[PDB]
Amino acid sequence: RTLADGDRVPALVIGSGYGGAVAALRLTQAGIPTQIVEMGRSWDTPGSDGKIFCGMLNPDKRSMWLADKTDQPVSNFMGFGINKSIDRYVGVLDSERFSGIKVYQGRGVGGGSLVNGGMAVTPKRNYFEEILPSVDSNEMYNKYFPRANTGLGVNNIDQAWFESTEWYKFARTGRKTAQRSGFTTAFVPNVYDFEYMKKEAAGQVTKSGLGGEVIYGNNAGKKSLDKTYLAQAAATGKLTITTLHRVTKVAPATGSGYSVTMEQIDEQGNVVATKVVTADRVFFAAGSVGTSKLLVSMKAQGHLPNLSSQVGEGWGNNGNIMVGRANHMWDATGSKQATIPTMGIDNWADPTAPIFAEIAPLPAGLETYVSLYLAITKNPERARFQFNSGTGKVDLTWAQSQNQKGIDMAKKVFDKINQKEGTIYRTDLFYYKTWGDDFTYHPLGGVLLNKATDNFGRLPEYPGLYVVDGSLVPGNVGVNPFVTITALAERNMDKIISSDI
Ligand SMILES: Cc1cc2nc3c(=O)[nH]c(=O)nc-3n(C[C@H](O)[C@H](O)[C@H](O)COP(=O)(O)OP(=O)(O)OC[C@H]3O[C@@H](n4cnc5c(N)ncnc54)[C@H](O)[C@@H]3O)c2cc1C
Ligand SMILES: C[C@]12CC[C@H](O)CC1=CC[C@@H]1[C@@H]2CC[C@]2(C)C(=O)CC[C@@H]12
Repeated sequence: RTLADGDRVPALVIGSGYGGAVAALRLTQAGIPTQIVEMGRSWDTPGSDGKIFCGMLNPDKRSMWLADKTDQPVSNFMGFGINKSIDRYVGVLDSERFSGIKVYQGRGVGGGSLVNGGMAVTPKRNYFEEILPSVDSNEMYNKYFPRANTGLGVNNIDQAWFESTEWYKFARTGRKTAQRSGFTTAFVPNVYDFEYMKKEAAGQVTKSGLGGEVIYGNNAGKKSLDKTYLAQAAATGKLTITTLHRVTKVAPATGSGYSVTMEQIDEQGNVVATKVVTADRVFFAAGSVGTSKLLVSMKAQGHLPNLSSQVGEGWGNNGNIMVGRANHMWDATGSKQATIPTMGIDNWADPTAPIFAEIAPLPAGLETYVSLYLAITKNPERARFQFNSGTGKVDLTWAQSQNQKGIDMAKKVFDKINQKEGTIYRTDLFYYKTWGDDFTYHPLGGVLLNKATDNFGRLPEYPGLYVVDGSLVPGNVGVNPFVTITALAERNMDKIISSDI
């Protein structure tokens, strides 16, 4: 059963996304009874319509975390994406507003794996060696990265099927125009079962990726963490998952261990109870934003006053920038679009315009002629979290203007394709904005490896406290982050379990 006030637990993992799922798997396999505390719900119970998740075409209360309206980056575009009113509910996608950026995050058992596009990319070794020089890259490349990819269930699309299917016409068009401008394109591996997708196209199985589902969950096909790491962790019989509990405070307990305060909420987000449990070891896996907010609050409120001054520093947005281009009539993108991106434009090696851009679907169900892109740029800008005395809240200092360096990098590539194709940008996808620069899907940093923590995620001032999630990464990895977070967690857990436990 779930955690009760007064309980004493060997290992408590806060959060159940990538870092938390790796921690839980490795701890329980080591034979350590482990409690995961997750603020969202378990997504294994059908809603009204008999399905677990809602699709993007007709979202309902299941879409958003405690909100009165849906929120998608593309709004009111040709019948698609219009924000509708919903009941407040513990829905799957949180659009967390800070002053200069909104951070999209998954909420529920599996964290971001529930809502993400499944793109599983291993960073370039050269860049990896440069941004994380304290990490033994041989171990990462010979062992931890492969371990992560295999554990996550990464697979590749059948390229012959890709070429023929109407569902990926948008990607073929995006590839064609990138290549005509001299840019390199690459297939991108994914945790979505591509064999299942072929059956979807054949009309043989329930459509998910071919049925307008992704950011509010996938009823089928996508290997979210509850199907991989967490299923394996639960299989040991040593895992307990406590859902609908938000951790609010961590402080040294008397005698040993740490007191963990949590708010139990009902499905409407009302706090129904407050509990305190004592844990010998605590693994922060609440995500780049969640972990940073917790540690910054704990330090500023005098609960963990000895934390490093580096706590809260070095947050980045993985240089996320979105943009859409108009194609001419002969470069249709298709009325049937898979929701799972499979193709990227890799220009990272170009020091003048270092970007990796995925060709994203805009599944509106009609021909829009739009090529949509999500670009990861090598934006050097960073921000920090800081506790605000007046409000009792943690603020993020990121300013929207800090995205300008990323836009300039992206522009260099997209302007070149626009010149070759004689096309213009769309300005109606995001308030007459061309560049989608006020949100990120990829928050990274805040509690940097070997800066705020030791070289393995330990908080040295408080033995037994560990950080295992995206807050460790220095703001940008040059590709979709989850494979990196998983592999880094794999590395750290290996050392912690072998050294500390
Ligand atoms: C819409 C979307 C699309 C994306 N697409 C891709 C993609 O295709 N490929 C890729 O590599 N990455 C992608 N990402 C990013 C990827 O999902 C994240 O990098 C990744 O999930 C971060 O892992 P994490 O373990 O750090 O934290 P998360 O996965 O964010 O998990 C944090 C967990 O902790 C829980 N939590 C938070 N605070 C508390 C608290 N105080 N108490 C209890 N529980 C708490 C949260 O509810 C959540 O379940 C995308 C993200 C989104 C949101
Ligand atoms: C690119 C991304 C977000 C990144 C994911 O990995 C894949 C993905 C699929 C559908 C896209 C979404 C961005 C926002 C979009 C464009 C919408 O608003 C509806 C469809 C959505």
